[PDB]
Amino acid sequence: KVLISDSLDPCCRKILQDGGLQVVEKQNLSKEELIAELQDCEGLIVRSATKVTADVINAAEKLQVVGRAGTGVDNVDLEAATRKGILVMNTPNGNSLSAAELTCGMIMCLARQIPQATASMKDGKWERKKFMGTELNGKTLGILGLGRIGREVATRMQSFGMKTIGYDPIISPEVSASFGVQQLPLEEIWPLCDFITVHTPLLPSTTGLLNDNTFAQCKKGVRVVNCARGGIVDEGALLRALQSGQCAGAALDVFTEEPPRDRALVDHENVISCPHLGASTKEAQSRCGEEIAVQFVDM
Amino acid sequence: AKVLISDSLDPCCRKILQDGGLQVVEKQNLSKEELIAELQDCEGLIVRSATKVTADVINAAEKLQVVGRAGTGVDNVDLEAATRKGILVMNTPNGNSLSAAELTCGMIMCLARQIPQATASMKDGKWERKKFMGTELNGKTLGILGLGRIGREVATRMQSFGMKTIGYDPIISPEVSASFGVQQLPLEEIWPLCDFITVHTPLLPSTTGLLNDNTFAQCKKGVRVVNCARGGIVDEGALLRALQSGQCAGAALDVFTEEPPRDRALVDHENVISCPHLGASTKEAQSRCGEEIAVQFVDM
Ligand SMILES: NC(=O)c1ccc[n+]([C@@H]2O[C@H](COP(=O)([O-])OP(=O)(O)OC[C@H]3O[C@@H](n4cnc5c(N)ncnc54)[C@H](O)[C@@H]3O)[C@@H](O)[C@H]2O)c1
Ligand SMILES: NC(=O)c1ccc[n+]([C@@H]2O[C@H](COP(=O)([O-])OP(=O)(O)OC[C@H]3O[C@@H](n4cnc5c(N)ncnc54)[C@H](O)[C@@H]3O)[C@@H](O)[C@H]2O)c1
Repeated sequence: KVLISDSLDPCCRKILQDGGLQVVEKQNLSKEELIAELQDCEGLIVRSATKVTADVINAAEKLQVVGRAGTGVDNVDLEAATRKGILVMNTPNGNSLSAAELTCGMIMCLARQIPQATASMKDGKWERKKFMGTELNGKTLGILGLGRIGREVATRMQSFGMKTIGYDPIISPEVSASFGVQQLPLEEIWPLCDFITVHTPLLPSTTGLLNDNTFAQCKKGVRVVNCARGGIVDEGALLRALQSGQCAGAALDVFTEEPPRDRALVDHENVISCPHLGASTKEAQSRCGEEIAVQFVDM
Repeated sequence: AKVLISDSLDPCCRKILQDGGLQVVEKQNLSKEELIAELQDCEGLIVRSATKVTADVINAAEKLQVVGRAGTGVDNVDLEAATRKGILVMNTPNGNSLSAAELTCGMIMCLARQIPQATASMKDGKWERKKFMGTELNGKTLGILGLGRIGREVATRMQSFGMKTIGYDPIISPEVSASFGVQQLPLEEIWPLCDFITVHTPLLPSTTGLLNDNTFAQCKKGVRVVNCARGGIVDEGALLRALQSGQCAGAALDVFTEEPPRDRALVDHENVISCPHLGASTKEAQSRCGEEIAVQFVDM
């Protein structure tokens, strides 16, 4: 028995039922209502609106698995789940293309300053000289993290003629070569790159992966994209690089603190940003419905 | 041997001219008055967009034989007045194509994810997630009108995103277009299929208002439109009315029937993103156009 408590694609319920599970769909429930529905349930599927708090988890006696049809666990008390022996699942594949597409958009925006040009036009200005940009053809793109999103960015930007190099400690040079990315050690990467984009998880080993030492090994006027997680690019180092001109531009979808209380990066003229929109598409939201229902049916 | 450069060009342009054995004067920004005086002893003028080579100027410039534009088209040159006085006109139809294609693709992505709007919101100190829901390009259909230099480069880039690419061009066979992945159909069958449409034609009487009230009404509700070609191909009044009703969900404009535009309604619309005619505005394209036009002059 599974409860679906948020508004999901009807393609989730079907698969569950084909797997041999009983389903109940229903949203916008109160705490009390939610706990009552769960009384006979070993499975719950949410997206963002349903708040799977310690209080709900502790009152739901038969529950063994909670699925979120998104990335992260923002609306789930992961710790209370673990005290109770409940497994928490996510959908590591459903968001990949939306995030890769944003990344590529960010790259193009940094080459040509579209978002600053738009702001200028809307202020009534006509600023030709100011927004002289860069042609991507023949430029080198460094891709750090060559998993699901990394390789999708690579084949897209190869169609603009960009040379794609990268680094990933787990993906073989043979696998990367099949999507046209030549692997090298980090220290050989930095000096080659006109653009660098990051697609790694956030771990102790990736916290400040770009920092003051790595920025000094980059080409003068490098442009940087972070559509992964806040913290992979050290934010103080990035502002220093933007102040000196070592970094000519940055695009940020994510921040160490969200919303970010320090505004100096966001306010810089050469920085473009979004409020963590990498998974913010109808299509990504729906693939996630399928992805999580299918894991539950395998379970 | 004397040639004036009257607009701001890549410094490779004069260099080469000088290597050819010509004297050069770079004096961008000049009144009708100042320009005619500079030309008095010149047989060559190279412009970009700001200098207006009018019938007036041409008729006062006694010793001129050749005018070069470091761009496409001849928008700031009176070609009928040059030809009457027997003057040949030069332009650079190749140097800019990839920069224009790249901007076009940037514009498509910006419209799908509202990147310029989201940046403005962030810089206004807000965190507005809910509000910036977007569209994934994969599996969407892109209409491409004009399948020459730029149209075909746009096609191959956007095919890498999984967009289905359809289009129309009166000169390119359906066999040729199919070899770069574009399926040619009559215009009337294109309009209803498209999630995005982008134009890449010259401005001609047949392309003036190629999108208009009648064609917008045959489009899918919520179509998104890009004009990185010339102002006027998309009828501006028809566009604003399509944005107002929701028939068009979004537009991106790099060019205007008047530049800079005095009517601000399109530019001010929340679902419109725009630039000040930046399609050729990259160091590399300006360097190539500079070279392209100087080389023609040295050959003369
Ligand atoms: N912006 C958004 O809203 C959004 C949406 C989806 C995913 N993401 C994020 O984007 C990132 C990438 O996701 P993915 O699905 O491609 O992940 P993945 O797990 O498929 O691949 C990640 C890769 O990162 C590599 N990596 C780890 N440490 C590294 C290092 N030190 N140097 C180089 N590479 C290293 C791993 O070897 C792995 O191959 C994640 O942080 C994810 O949370 C963000
Ligand atoms: N900065 C900028 O924004 C920028 C820069 C360069 C060029 N441009 C413009 O973009 C446009 C295309 O440039 P190009 O080099 O790609 O031109 P091109 O000559 O290589 O191609 C133009 C194509 O449009 C086609 N065409 C003609 N009539 C048509 C119709 N009625 N419907 C559909 N297609 C039609 C022609 O058959 C031709 O193949 C031009 O208007 C050019 O001036 C803009």
